[PDB]
Amino acid sequence: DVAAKLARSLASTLASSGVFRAAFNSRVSTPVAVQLTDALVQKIASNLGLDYATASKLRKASQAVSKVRMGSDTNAYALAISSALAEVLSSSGKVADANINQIAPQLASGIVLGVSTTAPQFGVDLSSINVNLDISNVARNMQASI
Repeated sequence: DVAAKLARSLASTLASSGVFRAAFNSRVSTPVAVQLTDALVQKIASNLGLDYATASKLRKASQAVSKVRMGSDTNAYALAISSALAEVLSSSGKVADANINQIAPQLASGIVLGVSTTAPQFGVDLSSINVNLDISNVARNMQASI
């Protein structure tokens, strides 16, 4: 399915992002990871211009993150978030084979930007990362993943 392809490629791309790895890793506590994901899905909806109903379903990513055990690696969080988002977007008619190559990098870029605009609310320091460059790299990393 498109959802499986989208989830797998997005997860690999997120795990390659310096911003994403700084926020989601073996040290983040679950309450923080969930609250960060809550804030993040609001940015995803704005960064992708999603309608109100689909936007409401994005919170499934927060529920998925809540089930990840603390101490799990970046890729565990990437997979939890990506599977939830891919399922929502496919089941809501926002992605198909005809446009997955467009949606996938747009979604990954919107997530990296969203994390960069929310992680400092939880004390995550991104000062050592060029966020502009990390977003710039999403396309090449997605090519590698997809």
